[PDB]
Amino acid sequence: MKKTSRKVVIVGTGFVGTSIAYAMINQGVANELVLIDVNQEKAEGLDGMAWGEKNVSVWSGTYEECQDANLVILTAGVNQKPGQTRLDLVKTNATITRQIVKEVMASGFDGIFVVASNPVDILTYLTWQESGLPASRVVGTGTTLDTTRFRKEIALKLAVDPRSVHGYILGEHGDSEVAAWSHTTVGGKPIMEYVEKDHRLEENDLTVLADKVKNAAYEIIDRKKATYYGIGMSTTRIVKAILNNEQAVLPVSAYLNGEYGEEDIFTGVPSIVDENGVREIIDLSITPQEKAMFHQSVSELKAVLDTVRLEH
Amino acid sequence: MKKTSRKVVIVGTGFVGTSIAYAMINQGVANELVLIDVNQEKAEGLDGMAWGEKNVSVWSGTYEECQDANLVILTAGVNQKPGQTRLDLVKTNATITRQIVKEVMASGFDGIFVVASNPVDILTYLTWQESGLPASRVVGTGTTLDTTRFRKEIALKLAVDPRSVHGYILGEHGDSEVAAWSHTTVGGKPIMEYVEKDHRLEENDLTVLADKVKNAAYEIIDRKKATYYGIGMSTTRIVKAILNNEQAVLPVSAYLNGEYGEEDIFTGVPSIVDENGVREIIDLSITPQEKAMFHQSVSELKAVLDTVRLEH
Amino acid sequence: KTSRKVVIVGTGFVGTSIAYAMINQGVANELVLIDVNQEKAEGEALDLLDGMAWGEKNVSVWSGTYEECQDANLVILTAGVNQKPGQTRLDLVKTNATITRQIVKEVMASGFDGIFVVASNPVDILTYLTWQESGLPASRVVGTGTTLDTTRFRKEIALKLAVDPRSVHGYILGEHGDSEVAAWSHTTVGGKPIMEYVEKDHRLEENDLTVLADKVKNAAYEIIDRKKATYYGIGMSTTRIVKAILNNEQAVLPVSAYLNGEYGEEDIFTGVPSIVDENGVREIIDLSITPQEKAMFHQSVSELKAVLDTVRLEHHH
Amino acid sequence: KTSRKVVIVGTGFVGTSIAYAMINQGVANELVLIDVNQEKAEGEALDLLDGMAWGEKNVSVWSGTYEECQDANLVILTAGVNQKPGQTRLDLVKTNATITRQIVKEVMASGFDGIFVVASNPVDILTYLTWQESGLPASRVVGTGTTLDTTRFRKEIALKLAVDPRSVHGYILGEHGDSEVAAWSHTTVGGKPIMEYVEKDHRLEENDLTVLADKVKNAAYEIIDRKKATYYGIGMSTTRIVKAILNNEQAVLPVSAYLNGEYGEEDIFTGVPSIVDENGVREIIDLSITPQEKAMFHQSVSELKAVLDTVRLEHHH
Repeated sequence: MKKTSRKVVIVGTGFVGTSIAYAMINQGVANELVLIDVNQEKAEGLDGMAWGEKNVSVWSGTYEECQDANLVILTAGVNQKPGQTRLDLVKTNATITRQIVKEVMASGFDGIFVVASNPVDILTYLTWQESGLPASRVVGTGTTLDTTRFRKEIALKLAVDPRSVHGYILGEHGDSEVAAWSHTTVGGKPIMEYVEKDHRLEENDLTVLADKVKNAAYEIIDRKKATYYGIGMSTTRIVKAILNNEQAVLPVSAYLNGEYGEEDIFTGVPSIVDENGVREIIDLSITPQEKAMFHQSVSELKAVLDTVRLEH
Repeated sequence: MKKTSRKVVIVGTGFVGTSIAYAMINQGVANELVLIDVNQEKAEGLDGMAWGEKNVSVWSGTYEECQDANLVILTAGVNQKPGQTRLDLVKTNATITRQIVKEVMASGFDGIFVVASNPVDILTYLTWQESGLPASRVVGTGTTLDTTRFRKEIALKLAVDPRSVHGYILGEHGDSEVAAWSHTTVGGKPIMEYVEKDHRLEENDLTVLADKVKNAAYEIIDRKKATYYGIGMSTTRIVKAILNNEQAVLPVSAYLNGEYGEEDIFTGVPSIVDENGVREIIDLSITPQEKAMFHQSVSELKAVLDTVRLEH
Repeated sequence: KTSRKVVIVGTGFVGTSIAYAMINQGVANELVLIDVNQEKAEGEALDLLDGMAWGEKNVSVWSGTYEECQDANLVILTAGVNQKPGQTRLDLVKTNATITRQIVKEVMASGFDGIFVVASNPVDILTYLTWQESGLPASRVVGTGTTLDTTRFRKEIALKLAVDPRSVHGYILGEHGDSEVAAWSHTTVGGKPIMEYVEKDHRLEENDLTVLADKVKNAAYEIIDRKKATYYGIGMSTTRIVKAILNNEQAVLPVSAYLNGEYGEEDIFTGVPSIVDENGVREIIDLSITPQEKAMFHQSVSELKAVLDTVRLEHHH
Repeated sequence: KTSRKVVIVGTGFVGTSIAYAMINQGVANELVLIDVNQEKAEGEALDLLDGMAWGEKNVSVWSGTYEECQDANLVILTAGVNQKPGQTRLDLVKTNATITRQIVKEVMASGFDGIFVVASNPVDILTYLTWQESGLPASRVVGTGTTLDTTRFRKEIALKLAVDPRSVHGYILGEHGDSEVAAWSHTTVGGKPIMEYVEKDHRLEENDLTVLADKVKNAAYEIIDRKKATYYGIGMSTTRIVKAILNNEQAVLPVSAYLNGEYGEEDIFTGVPSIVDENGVREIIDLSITPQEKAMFHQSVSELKAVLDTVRLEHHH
């Protein structure tokens, strides 16, 4: 019989993997959902999957399950312990992810990678070089979440449905991300026109918005009370676009080859996502100032990446 | 790279096939939706799928597409023209459908059949004989449509949400169909109690209800002004349960082997539908009176089937 | 209380398809269908029953009289002869203007105090007359405008660039038809101005836009198939607007809105991006279109006012 | 106007999870969250923003004061100490009765005249007190009852027989917890009495039922995972009921309804299949359960009344 199932494997069953799994189940995006428990090196944390509405068979397994899997979601990695340095955390999660990817490939997997573990841009690159798969088949969550927040906040300030707002947060989601105001529109109207022609908006309004999203990239507190809904939703959004061949434009972590003036790196940029992963990148002609900040962001990205990238 | 896509082929591009296709596109049930146009053996003679909200590639092709297709929907057949006898109409469509199934199988197809053509039960059986596939892989629409009307009508009479109503129309949808009141409940309450205990409903109320559905199986007219929405929705419902492996209970045309006291024929009975088609039939202990009417319906079914069933 | 009552006036093709789409999406709790003498009823009763039976939401549907408009939150005007392609047939306008005014008189006399949504054609004209006859605030009389054409506009652009329609943003402005304006200067794909695709990346030529715009215009009056009426066409577009209103969505829709200066024009209803919420049109988004587009827009409006002048009332209600 | 305003009192775990589900399903137009001194706030503000940001419907959310209850259509009571598995515990009931009365007193003082949905525990008792304190008709005070347990009930039955939950119809009756009654006599799978699967087809025995009912009973109080709160648990159940009301659904839900003779009991709110619409509980479907089940049901009610007697008001408002 000609079979019609989409198999997704979630490596890492901690807070993130758990949240992603629930969102997957809730949206019935995949028919087969396999959860691989990594260890005490996850996001900390069986029957908790039996409540799905639109029936999806979820079970626990091993890396062997990655053979026939279409997409594997990486969510493993630990949190920064008091004392440990940021660089030591990057190194830690870099060796965890690499090991996981090594085993995933061992099984014979030949699908698509969706990286959700942090630092996303770096782990996505390590995933790429470790799996040897084509760049377009290794997809990081990029600034999908930050962008969704960006749009909602703008929507809230101008009392409009977020769906009428189009814009992006570019780069690595953190203090270096770039609010691309030049290509942010509301009802088709450039946001800068709200400040440089209508004056219904001030310059400080944009900065406050960009900062709300900017330093929101670190607001979670005790983690046991957090829902991880944002990460679950954004990751599920990407999986869905891949599995349904949506050709959707998402600011996922994509490999650049000149677009935005950068190259040989994965980072948040508007990209068309389909059955085959990232088809191409949309290169927006952002302003010199935005390009400058984008440069700053990729520069810092590469510096940290150099501390863990493989030699071949 | 593992591919995640469901391919459905709709043979017959007349009113029915067109309506099913539109419901399919609208619900994004399949990703690849191929349309094989027969001839003047459909219902009224490419440029109309330019609205698919949820990206779905639709195109017209030959019986070739059936090779890698997962499910094929049969909708071809002509309507009774003035003068022609009912029997001659049955022979006409039996020959058409049979020729179609022969083609579809010659391409190397090995998926699942969903018969929407009328007479449904007969054609479902012919499809089974010609294709040579297992009975569980040939699925007729049975009394799915009638049952949905049946429940809505009951819901309207009692002022409740139809989702709270469970019951079925059994057999062949026509004047012989059987309204199984014995196993019809509202909010879990047997419909007979509203009559034989609360006296909030009388016998005539059921008969009128059963007759509205009964006389609805022949309540179509203009054709070009009809929407064929019911048929589109019914067929799409079945295709959806199959592709999504819902294990849903639908009164599709299933092959009986003793249940209900009948055998060797396909007729409307509540059945569990999954990715493999019909897994089993729920055999309800209907009352002697209901079983008697069912017998009558199956009896007439076989008499007409004998005039077209493949011999030896 | 939780009142979500919608009345549809006219049970012909347009009226019924709007009903099918409303039922399918379950936007209202109550859907009253009013059969008028100025419109011949179409579509079997069975197709109405199947819509309700297969509708995910349980909505109350029934045939009634104008009395139902008294406590209705929204009334949809659909009666009228179908406007066919070509130059504007003036008698068809006069016929529909007459039908529209009579119907609106009946509606107001029932004590209705909600919002009007006009789906009849010529839409812009009938919206203006509905406003004059009803005496209601302009923000509470909403025409379907260029909503349908804009949806088609984005879909075609999407197909051409092989991208998801949700990533395309742009609008068709003015009176939907041969004089409509494709605002290319404010159409983007994933944030990228459609014009860059031609004035830089050179992936599209000027002729690619023209072919696209014509595809949209050469269908602004096409009669939708009944087997598709539930999923596409005037029915869907009207339901989109009714939905934005009933859910206080604040959606940006190119409905027929009353202008008072934006786009360089005043005192007319025509297609322009507008924020639609529970009180109707809250405000109009005034895009800085190019002189060329604006000129094409001015012409569309001139054509509109010339025709409007033949049926406009001298005494408002 | 299209008024769909809901107020949630208490921003603790229960309150917030109900908010997440409400926002996710976009059931309400306006969602007000009231932080009271009787309940400690929990959950990040960021998680509220993501909920709204990823919610398909654009709902206006905001933290407010009791005065927001004046024009509210529905108020959800959620404040109270979590009831842990085991023997009731009178001090918890008394603490929450007190908390509930004070809150209900504040809500009525704002001029509220809508419907109350109680999701605090012990639900049946707090629903009875809410009815007493508010002075509203019993049909307008709705407890969440055994809805969650019923959903669980059907889900476990489905998994066991490898069928889709929607094909299963049945209910858990009475007070949800160790004394709830699984009404097997009126539980069907595709229309087939679950009992036949035992007393005929031998597809499973008496012990399969016991194992299944306990599974449901052994989680009737468990604290839901925050990462799942938006999709399952009290949040979803409460939202299901709120949805049935706002949409005048006429759904059959086992909410805490006021009995007046059905099931042989009177003057108490408890879990029973009830038709829920825009005016609250329209009527109770009185199932002809078996003497054995009714007996179990009688015991559950007796327990309820015994504990209710320790906190019931002597003067009805």
